[PDB]
Amino acid sequence: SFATRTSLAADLAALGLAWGDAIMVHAAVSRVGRLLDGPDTIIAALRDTVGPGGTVLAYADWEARYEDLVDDAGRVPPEWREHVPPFDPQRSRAIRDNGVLPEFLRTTPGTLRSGNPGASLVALGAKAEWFTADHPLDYGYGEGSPLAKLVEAGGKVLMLGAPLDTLTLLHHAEHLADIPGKRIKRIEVPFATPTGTQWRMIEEFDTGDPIVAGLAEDYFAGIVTEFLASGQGRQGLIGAAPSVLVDAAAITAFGVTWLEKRFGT
Amino acid sequence: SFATRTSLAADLAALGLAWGDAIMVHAAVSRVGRLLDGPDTIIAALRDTVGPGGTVLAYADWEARYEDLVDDAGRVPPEWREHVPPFDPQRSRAIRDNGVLPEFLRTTPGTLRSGNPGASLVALGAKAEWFTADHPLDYGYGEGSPLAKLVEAGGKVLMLGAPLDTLTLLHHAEHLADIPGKRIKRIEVPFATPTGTQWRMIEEFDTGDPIVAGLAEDYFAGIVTEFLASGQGRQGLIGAAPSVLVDAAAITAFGVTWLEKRFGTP
Ligand SMILES: CC(C)(COP(=O)(O)OP(=O)(O)OC[C@H]1O[C@@H](n2cnc3c(N)ncnc32)[C@H](O)[C@@H]1OP(=O)(O)O)[C@@H](O)C(=O)NCCC(=O)NCCS
Ligand SMILES: CC(C)(COP(=O)(O)OP(=O)(O)OC[C@H]1O[C@@H](n2cnc3c(N)ncnc32)[C@H](O)[C@@H]1OP(=O)(O)O)[C@@H](O)C(=O)NCCC(=O)NCCS
Ligand SMILES: NC[C@@H]1O[C@H](O[C@H]2[C@@H](O)[C@H](O[C@@H]3[C@@H](O)[C@H](N)C[C@H](N)[C@H]3O[C@H]3O[C@H](CN)[C@@H](O)[C@H](O)[C@H]3N)O[C@@H]2CO)[C@H](N)[C@@H](O)[C@@H]1O
Ligand SMILES: NC[C@@H]1O[C@H](O[C@H]2[C@@H](O)[C@H](O[C@@H]3[C@@H](O)[C@H](N)C[C@H](N)[C@H]3O[C@H]3O[C@H](CN)[C@@H](O)[C@H](O)[C@H]3N)O[C@@H]2CO)[C@H](N)[C@@H](O)[C@@H]1O
Repeated sequence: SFATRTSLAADLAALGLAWGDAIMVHAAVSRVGRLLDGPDTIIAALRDTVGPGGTVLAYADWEARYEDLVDDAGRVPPEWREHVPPFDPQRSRAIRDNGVLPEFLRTTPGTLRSGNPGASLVALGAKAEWFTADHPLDYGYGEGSPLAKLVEAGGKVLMLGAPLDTLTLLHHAEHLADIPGKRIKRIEVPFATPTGTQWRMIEEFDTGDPIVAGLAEDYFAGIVTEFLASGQGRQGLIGAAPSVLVDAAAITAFGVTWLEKRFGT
Repeated sequence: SFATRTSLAADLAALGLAWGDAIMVHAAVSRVGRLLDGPDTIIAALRDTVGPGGTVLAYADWEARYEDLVDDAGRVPPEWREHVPPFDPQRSRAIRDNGVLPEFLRTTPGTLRSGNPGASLVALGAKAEWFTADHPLDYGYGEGSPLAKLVEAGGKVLMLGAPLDTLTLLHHAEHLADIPGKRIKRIEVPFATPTGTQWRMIEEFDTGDPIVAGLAEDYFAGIVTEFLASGQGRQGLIGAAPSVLVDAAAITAFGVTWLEKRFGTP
């Protein structure tokens, strides 16, 4: 009853994961079953399937609970400024909400982490250095982001037992969509620097809620569901977890058209 | 209401943690309260209290589920041998049973991890290399082990909200105790090599149960309780967690004498 890196790789190949793919994974490890090496079995299986020319990616985000202390302009009060732990791409943990896997991937020797804290991705493999390079600090889900590079690279996204609304790539569709009423987030971010802490104001479309009013919180799952229903994407089991595999460029264009059809002109 | 690295260091100083100390920590991080930097707040506070001359240590162990497959001699079935992930001191996770802190410390840049998988410790600070170097693979809780070095260096053990029965150092007292009937655990451990997996049999006194028959599972808690009752050690709050701080040499000698009184003949 032990799932192994060999058995999971066979499940991944049957689902459609291909040699040389850049694969981004959102996993609910508790639904995969008994794993011989725990969550690292999934990372090893993904690397075995894509090979040294492929890349394994996950959404890291940043564990930064100082967000509760900020005012309405997103500023940290001066009495708290020197206590907020600054962002270090090599030492800052991945956010706990994303699950154990993004942190397990981040601490795998050889994995790189991009510089935009809230929008940061981890990448391990051939194009990891390119995926994590030059992440724009403002609107880090847009044109120069790792998510845009995932579309650029013809990559794929694997929902490994995770609820479909956790597909981070659809925030990149939210960014691109020509629709009105886009919600905006502004927050002060501390950055670790060799000379001390450097504060910077960050502006981006708010990803803590749907980009526009009139949408349910988990509305991403409805887009993925309709994307599967249109005959695109693949569904199957990875271990014991019902999983979904989608093409990054196709789902992004679907999401952009989905938003621009319902909202705006 | 956010526990911070400055506030936790103040709690640690009030408990007795001193500049330059080598401190081994057993933590129940959920009891510390709301932390501004999560579990890393505790690690940063410990480093701030001991300073650059001090060292922060935790019991890492090893997350290795293949023990369920072993036969009656502790041997791995041949059809499973090449599938068991081998031990890598830099890549093998800390065991999940020990809590989030040992894994967070292990993955902090600057931390080293010793080579005995089941008994491995992590160390961060001045003596991290000395604490984790040349960990004997057999009887990895005895002579020349990181636990013996913690005693050698006059280090301390911090129970940060953790149950007193998780004090790993008392396994070093179990090893040293001159008592009969000591149970021995022997199991196959895979070691990572460039050429594949290298299997080795590991022999040690069994630390999954009391060293001798007739003892309760949490009997370590009884030793610390009696150790505190004798007027030794310090008690206090670290954040919101009731904590205990003890001298590594004192608790070890207390534990050895405790076992040699109940069991063993002069
Ligand atoms: C939130 C979410 C992760 C919860 O699902 P989950 O399976 O319960 O959480 P995890 O993915 O961390 O998997 C937990 C399993 O991993 C294993 N695990 C967790 N920590 C472990 C550790 N230190 N050591 C070994 N194994 C561990 C365990 O098997 C655990 O199962 P258990 O708690 O039942 O014993 C999932 O619903 C989800 O949304 N995933 C997508 C995340 C994402 O990418 N989000 C983007 C922003 S929304
Ligand atoms: C078993 C034991 C760890 C359980 O105590 P615990 O506090 O509930 O578990 P942890 O120490 O891992 O800390 C949990 C807290 O850490 C935080 N945490 C856990 N994972 C986190 C993550 N990825 N990111 C940020 N914070 C995290 C959370 O605050 C979590 O609280 P929550 O799970 O209620 O939300 C504790 O009782 C114990 O025995 N500690 C000593 C273990 C030891 O060293 N044993 C050696 C021989 S037995
Ligand atoms: N949900 C209501 C809103 O939540 C905000 O905080 C939210 C925010 O920190 C964080 O949101 C994070 C963002 O950061 C990150 N950049 C992308 C990520 N997908 C998103 O995640 C959130 O949206 C997903 C749906 N795609 C959900 O699956 C997920 O459970 C949820 N945490 O989770 C918190 C709660 O979801 C604010 N508190 C406030 O704007 C309002 O309360
Ligand atoms: N206790 C009963 C026995 O437990 C064994 O497994 C045990 C073993 O793998 C493992 O034991 C681990 C050892 O590894 C490790 N080298 C030191 C560590 N202190 C110890 O931990 C154990 O003993 C502590 C008390 N010091 C307890 O606080 C802790 O809850 C317990 N997990 O946890 C399991 C539960 O203790 C066997 N299943 C079987 O021989 C029998 O059931």
